Amino acid sequence: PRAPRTYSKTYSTPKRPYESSRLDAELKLAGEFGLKNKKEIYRISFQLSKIRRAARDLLTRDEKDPKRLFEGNALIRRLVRVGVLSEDKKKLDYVLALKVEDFLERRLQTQVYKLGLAKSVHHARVLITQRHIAVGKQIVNIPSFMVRLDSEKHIDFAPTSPFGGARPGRVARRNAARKAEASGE
Amino acid sequence: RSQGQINAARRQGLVVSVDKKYGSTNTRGDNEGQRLTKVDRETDIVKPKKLDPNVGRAISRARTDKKMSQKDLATKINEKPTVVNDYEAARAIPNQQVLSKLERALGVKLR
Amino acid sequence: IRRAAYGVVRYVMESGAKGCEVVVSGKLRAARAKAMKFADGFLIHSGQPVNDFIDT
Amino acid sequence: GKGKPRGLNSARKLRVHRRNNRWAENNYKKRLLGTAFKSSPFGGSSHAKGIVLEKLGIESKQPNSAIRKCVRVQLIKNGKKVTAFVPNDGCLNFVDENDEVLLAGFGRKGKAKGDIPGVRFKVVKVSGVSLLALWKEKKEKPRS
RNA sequence: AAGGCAGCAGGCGCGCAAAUUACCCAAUCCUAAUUCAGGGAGGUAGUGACAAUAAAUAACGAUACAGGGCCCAUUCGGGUCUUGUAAUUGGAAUGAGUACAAUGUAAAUACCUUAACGAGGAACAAUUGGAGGGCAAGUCUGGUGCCAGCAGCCGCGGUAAUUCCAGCUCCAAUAGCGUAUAUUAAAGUUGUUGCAGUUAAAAAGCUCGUAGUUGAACUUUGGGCCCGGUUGGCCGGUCGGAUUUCCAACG
Repeated sequence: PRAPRTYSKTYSTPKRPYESSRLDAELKLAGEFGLKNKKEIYRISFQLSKIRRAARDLLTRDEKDPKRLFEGNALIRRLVRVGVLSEDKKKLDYVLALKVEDFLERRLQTQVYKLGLAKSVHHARVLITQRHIAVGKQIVNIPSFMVRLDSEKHIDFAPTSPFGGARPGRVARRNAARKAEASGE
Repeated sequence: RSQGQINAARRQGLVVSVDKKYGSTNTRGDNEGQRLTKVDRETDIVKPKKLDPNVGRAISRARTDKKMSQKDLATKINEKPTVVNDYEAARAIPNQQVLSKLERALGVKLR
Repeated sequence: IRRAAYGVVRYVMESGAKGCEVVVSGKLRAARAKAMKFADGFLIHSGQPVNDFIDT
Repeated sequence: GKGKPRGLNSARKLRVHRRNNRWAENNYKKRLLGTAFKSSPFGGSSHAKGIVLEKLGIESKQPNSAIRKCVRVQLIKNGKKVTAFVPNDGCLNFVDENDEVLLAGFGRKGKAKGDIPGVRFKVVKVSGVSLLALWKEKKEKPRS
């Protein structure tokens, strides 16, 4: 009798289960991006299929429809802000050409790797979830953070993390401890 | 080959050698797949890796006279008990995968 | 089998033969025997010219 | 043309004609006759518990020549007697008379499966544990 | 004499099928004579793989064999190009957990913080189904011999089983995966969109006929501005036809 909590699922399983085209198209999306499983790839195509349904709905409507104009710019400026639509590609005919590749680029698990400091795309994944990377002032350990356009200057090591200073962690701290009790005294 | 450069050469380029392999995934390796063309285009007879002169004689005893039988030995390397039979003295064309499992299952370091 | 045998017939045709024919018979890839024949050109096998122009 | 009415004031005829021809459909009839409640051995349920009465051997139909090792079971909630197949080998040793098995459908929504004639059910649990566990020696049948 | 849990918690029964005889009015609100009292309404906690979200099970390095093709070649070599097998080592990072504290809270638990501990294959060890086709992945080995069994379907098994029972290897999804029943898509196999009826299932033996469904044609053009013609001429330029403009209105 308390009001319900809305919830939804954020992915979709493909219709035909065993392909050789789709199953091997995961070469890029799992080895070249360093991903857990196919649900991280099914998640992206779900949002991307959610985008085209709204865009197809708008294109059917008349040009200079106030509904087309309002939700059109809103859909563009949301996709511009996260950096999946390029700086001037801003047209509803180009959000339909938007593919799965330039969503995984904007993930923080790759944006760490492209901005140096990671030396592997799934060395970055380990560093993120080990509470090392902070955006602005906030530590994030979610590898699917989907950074914005005014945020790439703010991926840096955390003020708490050992690689951002602040008294290195329990491995080196204990390792220096046993040389203190063996060599120091 | 194996992690020597395939991560070091992937510094923000992410595509050099990303093509698909031959594609069996349970059929054995292509260690003679190069030699298979050479015996196909050369219009004469060529000798196929003739014999096993001392890797037969010496390593049959070190493997099998120790404890084991070929019916046992071929069962742990997963080959028919006549395959090991023709690796005993002579009369085989030695391929790499069978001779590798022969080595790692019974230790004697003769290739 | 199909590659080793087509590489023999095409070599004999390259050597100025008018016709040659290669038969492989046995258990080729199954437990029940079959027979595959590979041919090019033409062959005569009728009479005295067999003793003249055929090598087997 | 086309044998059906087309006039704009003819929705009643099309609606009643669709209704009459729905009865030729196999599952529409069973949904609206309640055949699952009255006629099916399970009372329109996925599963039912039973009581084992006898071990049965059923000859597999052509072109197979095995003996299928099933049992005869009487249900609790209905009292009806059904024959249920006992899966992969040794499980007929794990089942005995009066073990209070649990039954499921045999895959084909009320039809026989494979070469077994006239068996529409299979045993899932015996004595309340499993058959997978007993077959894989993961659990033990209670002493009864 | 007394009774009515389809209130809360719990029990029996029924079944394929469903939680604690816990804490509190601190929030949301309700009632009363009413700021104060009361509230199993309600909230908090326990059980809870119903569903849903996010995402640990490792990351950097160093180290080697065995081939094969080709080239140059003395023959002993390189000097590329690729094939497989690991196998021994190093410092770094972290939370899952154990917890001073504080925070949280009506009081707690838990989360979010955080002192102190907490990783080297023995563990802090991921499973569930598959490997003939549909359908991704072994014609590898041992056992059985139309037996045991598998198999949604086609099929497999009668002494060389790619299909059973195993070992190895591999595939798919993954903290989830299989099975059963129902239902939706598939299904243009319910057809208004949009089926079919000579022979595959299906045109009543034939005709009349009420309801129902369906039913030939016919009844006048006021605002202005830009565009195309088609007639009417002012206009022939020209050796009976050749360009169109300014003006009606003719729609």
